[PDB]
This record gives sequence, structure tokens and C-alpha cells, in this order.
Amino acid sequence: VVPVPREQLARSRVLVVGDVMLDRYWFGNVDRISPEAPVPVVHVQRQEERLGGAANVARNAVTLGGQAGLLCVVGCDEPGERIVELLGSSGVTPHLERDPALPTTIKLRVLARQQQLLRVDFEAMPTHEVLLAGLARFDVLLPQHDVVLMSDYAKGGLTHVTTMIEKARAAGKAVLVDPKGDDWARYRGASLITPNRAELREVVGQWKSEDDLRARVANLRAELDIDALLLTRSEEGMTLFSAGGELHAPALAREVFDVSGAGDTVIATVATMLGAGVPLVDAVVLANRAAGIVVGKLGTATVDYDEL
Amino acid sequence: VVPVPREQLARSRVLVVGDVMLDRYWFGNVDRISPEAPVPVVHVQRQEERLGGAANVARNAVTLGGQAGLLCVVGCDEPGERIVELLGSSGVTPHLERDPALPTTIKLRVLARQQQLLRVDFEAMPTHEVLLAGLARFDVLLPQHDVVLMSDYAKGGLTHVTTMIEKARAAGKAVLVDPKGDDWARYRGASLITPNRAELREVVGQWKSEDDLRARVANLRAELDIDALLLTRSEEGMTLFSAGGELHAPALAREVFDVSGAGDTVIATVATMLGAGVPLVDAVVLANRAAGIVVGKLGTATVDYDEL
Ligand SMILES: O=C(O)COc1ccc2sc(CNc3nncc(-c4c(Cl)cccc4Cl)n3)nc2c1
Ligand SMILES: O=C(O)COc1ccc2sc(CNc3nncc(-c4c(Cl)cccc4Cl)n3)nc2c1
Ligand SMILES: [K+]
Ligand SMILES: [K+]
Repeated sequence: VVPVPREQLARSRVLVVGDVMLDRYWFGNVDRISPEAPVPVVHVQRQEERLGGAANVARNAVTLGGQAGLLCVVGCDEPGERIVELLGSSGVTPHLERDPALPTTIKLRVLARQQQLLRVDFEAMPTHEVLLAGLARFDVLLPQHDVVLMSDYAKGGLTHVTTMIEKARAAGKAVLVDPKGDDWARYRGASLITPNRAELREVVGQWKSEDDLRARVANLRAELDIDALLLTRSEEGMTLFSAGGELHAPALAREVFDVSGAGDTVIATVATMLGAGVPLVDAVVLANRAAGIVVGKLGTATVDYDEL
Repeated sequence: VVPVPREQLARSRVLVVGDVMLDRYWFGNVDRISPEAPVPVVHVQRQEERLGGAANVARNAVTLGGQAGLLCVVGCDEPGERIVELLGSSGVTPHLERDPALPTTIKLRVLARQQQLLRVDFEAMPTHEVLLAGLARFDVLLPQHDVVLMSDYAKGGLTHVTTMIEKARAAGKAVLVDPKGDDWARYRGASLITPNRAELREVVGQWKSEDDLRARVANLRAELDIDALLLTRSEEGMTLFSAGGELHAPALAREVFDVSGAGDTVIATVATMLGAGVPLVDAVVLANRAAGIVVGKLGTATVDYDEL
């Protein structure tokens, strides 16, 4: 595949819609047991923070060169303000709906001796009032973007996916979906869906061989008005499923330092590439390289233009 | 003992010096295991908050009728602001030194199914610059109060106890000490110290009988220039140790709903009573009633005038 000009990518606008969350980590050391309970006492020494969820996908799109918008719901609190800060410095254009009764989604980790002890989640269901308000935003935001990326983490911000998809398709805009859950009936209409071997395992069912691979997946592309599926197989690489054939893209880089964030990087690349007017086949390759590279770096890591 | 007029108590000023901390609780429910670690996932549904440490002792003094000042160190953060809020609405006069490099002391509990899972502490050692600044405050605050209460929780805010005590004694002010630790050499000069049966057990050593009780404790009152010791024995009640005799004060109320906060209530009462010009023997009794009553209520609970 031929490289893509820096001016082309700079024109690429991606509308990322889904669930944003703040990844927070508490590194401390335990030396004693609580006087009131048979539980350890973590004396926190350090906190690390990073954008997670749909925010991470939008972050990857920017570094590659393209522009990125982020439609999502955030609470009226400190974590909400932190996401706003992190977004502004990451170059992502925020389009946030505020729900004071909603806690900003947080996945907090508590660690000691380089291992986890407990995970703490702050999250709730966004009100119908807020969901429709954001849907109104989507109508205004849709014509301003080249391609739409649905980032689902099942936190509630993607209740109206079916309608959002149908709108973007009606405008000739492609719809990409990073899924979550065993039920994908909500995702009908999508241009492309991007599951793992495991994400697809517990929905299409357990299977046999690579010829039977097409046998089930092509049926799934029929069950739901879904044009293509990109199956990320780690070791084996990944395979696109068009209606006019297939494509394989195995491993590329040679570092398995950290897997986290690889999936988010993949779908973010395809979106940004498509927005710049790049063929789907070529876009899949660029997502594979981006994937391969970020594995040689810690969690939320990003491939920029020069690395491609 | 004869009751004490509401006007008398209203005149009583108590200077509480020590470690303040925010007691925070996270009530949630766990339903799954973290995908990245063999640890539970707590989805928090509720947070409860209350003043802890020296702040709680100062809170008890106010409700009884007396005035209360609180000299302590607090960080420049959200928890710090919360303590300031809680203090203002609790009627306690704040005298706070701010250390931006110091986290406001927090003891966070994480609960599920009505039981603890983990305890999380945020705390650090106050700088020498901050400690001396607060000591300068103490010099200004000492002449404005009737009696001084040292509330130690070994968080660092009581590094200069020995000097503070010597100053208050030199002004004819009584010094009360709620201790913490096996080493009490810092507490020399004190008018009164208030340990548990357990708090004294691991410092005076294990012992035999009630006559041997005086044998060791009277030696301790000699080792350190300490006039009196108030030994809280729960079931057996409590016993004051003057140089001119002893006194016993057994159980009074008939509810053991919750023990937490009972000790803080005891020493806070003696201080406030002494400040109003009440004999030490009488002050000990009023602390026993206050103790007995608060046991019939949840943790940080307070006896006001009418209950005495
Ligand atoms: O399991 C998950 O939760 C995410 O699953 C993913 C995410 C991203 C990708 S990108 C991909 C194809 N490209 C590629 N290139 N170099 C290295 C790897 C790789 C990874 Cl990434 C993990 C383990 C082993 C390898 Cl060899 N993969 N497969 C996935 C699967
Ligand atoms: O163990 C601790 O950490 C604190 O230790 C304390 C704190 C406060 C007091 S006040 C006291 C004498 N008065 C009194 N009156 N009614 C009930 C009780 C009581 C308590 Cl409070 C707990 C358990 C059993 C009883 Cl019968 N006690 N002994 C202590 C000891
Ligand atoms: K990574
Ligand atoms: K209590």
C-alpha cells in the first residue's frame, strides 16, 4: 500500500460516539491489617491517570494526523473536569453532555507490590433526557464529519446506536462499531464491526475451521445489515470480511510488551484513514501496522504518522 | 455530682491540637471478577463522610456547650475543603496550616454486602516548615483557651508535643493527651493522659491485679512529669489516677450498639468540663456519662447538654 499525504490525513474528520471513562490507578504499599476488618491497608503513594473508553479511540485518531470529535456523556464532577483537561491537551474536540446525577465513569485500580488488590467502578445509567439531548447533538455533528465511529463499553451512552447508524448511513457516512456484549442486534446498519476472536466467540458460537469461519460470519453479515467485519486474531493477525472477498494481515512488529489499547488503536486508524479517502482494504493494513507498533509500548500508546 | 450551668459551659474554650483526618466510606456491590486480575470489582453506589481524628474530639466539645479550637495541618485539596466545610457546620473554630505537598489525611473504607474489602490511606509527613508554622500559631492560640487537648494519631502533626505541653503548663493551662503508640516519652509534662486497657497494655507491660495496677501506673506518672492517668476499661468502666487517691466509674448506660468514638467523647468532655471550671473528679464522671450515652449511637455520635 502507498503512503498517505500529511495534508490528506489532516482533512480527515472522525466522529467518535460512545462511552468515555477515566482510567485511574492507585499505587501504594501494604504493611498491616485493618484494625476493624481482616483486610489489608493500602497506603497510596502515587496516582496515575489516563483517558479510557471512547476517549482513547479519539486520541489515537488525532496523533495519526486526522481530526477527531467525541460525542459522549460526562458527569458534573472532578473526574469530568479531568477528562475535559486531558481531551484538550490531546487535541480531541469535545462534544459533551453533562448529567449531574451521573457519575463520570471511572475504573479505579488499587495496586501493591506490582499487583492488583481491588478494582473500583463509578458508573450509572444516563437519563433518557440526557440521551436524547446527545442524540440531537449527533444530528448537528454528523454532517460535520467524514466518518462515524461507535465505541461501545456498555455504560449506557450507546442506547440509541440503531438510530445513529441509520442516520449516518443515510448521509453516505461509514459507521464503525467497536462492540461490547453478547447481543449485537443494536448494531444493524453498520459499515464495519470490529470484534476479537473472543468477542465473536461468545456470540457466533464456537466453531471448527477457516472455511467455516466465513460460513458463520457471512450469515451474521446478513442477519444484521452489516457490510463488513474485521476479526482481530492477535497471533494470526486480522482478517477483513467484505462481500467481494477477504483479506489477511498477520503479525508485523516484534514486541509483545503490552497488549492494552491495541484494539482501540486498530479501529481508530481505519476510521481516520477512511475519512481521508482511503480504500477499505488499504485502511485495514494501516490499522494492522498501527496495532503492531503500539504493542511495543505501554497500554494507551499511539502511532503517529512518521511511525507508519 | 451537681449539674453545670449552660452559661458556664458556654465560656469553656478548648484548644484541640493534633491529627485531623477524613473518614470516608464506599458502599457498593460486587458481582464479577476483574478481567485483568483475580480481584473483585466494586461498583460503588454510595459514599458516606465524617470528621475523624482530632476533628471528632473538637466536635464533641462543641455540642456539650463549650467552645472548641482546632490546631492541625491540612493539605490543599478537595478532602481539605471538605474538612473545612464539616468544621464550619459543626461549630468548631478552625486553625489550619496548609501544606500543598501534604495529602489531607484520609482513611477510606470499601464495603460490599455489609463487610469491608480493603482500607485505603492517604497520608504523609508534614514538612518541618509547616510544623514550626503551626507551633507559632500555638503560641498565639494558647492564651486564648482555657485548656489544651492533645489528640495524637501518629500522622505527624504532634511532633512538637513536648514543647507545646511545656508551654501550656507554664501558663497554668491543663494539658490532656489522647495517646497513640508504644512510646510516650514525648508526652512528659501532661496534666492527664487517657489510654485504653490495650493502649496501656503494650507500654506498661502485662500485669496481675488491681493493687499492682497502681504499682506500675504510679511509676509511669513519675517517669514522665504526668499528674494523672485516666484508664478506660470498657466493661469495668474507667479509673482516674490522682496523686491524692483514685476513683472508679463503671458502666452507666445499657446499649452496646456501637463502640466507635467513645474514647474521643470521653477526653473531649473532661477538657470542656475543666475549661468551665469543674473539679477533675467531677469532670471524669461527666466523661463517663457521655461515654455511656454515645455507645447507644453510631460511631461519631455526640452527647449534648440535655442528655447529661
Ligand atoms: O484481546 C483483546 O482484548 C484485543 O485484541 C486484539 C487487539 C488488537 C489486535 S491487532 C491484531 C493483529 N495485529 C497484530 N500485530 N502485532 C501484534 C499483535 C498481537 C497482539 Cl495485539 C496481541 C497478542 C499477540 C499479537 Cl501477535 N497483533 N490482533 C489484535 C487483537
Ligand atoms: O477500645 C477502644 O478503642 C476505646 O476504649 C474505650 C473507649 C471509651 C470508654 S468509656 C469506658 C467507661 N464507660 C463506659 N460506659 N458505658 C459503656 C462502656 C463500654 C464501652 Cl465504651 C465499650 C465496651 C463495653 C462497655 Cl461497658 N464504657 N471505657 C471505655 C473504653
Ligand atoms: K499498547
Ligand atoms: K459511638
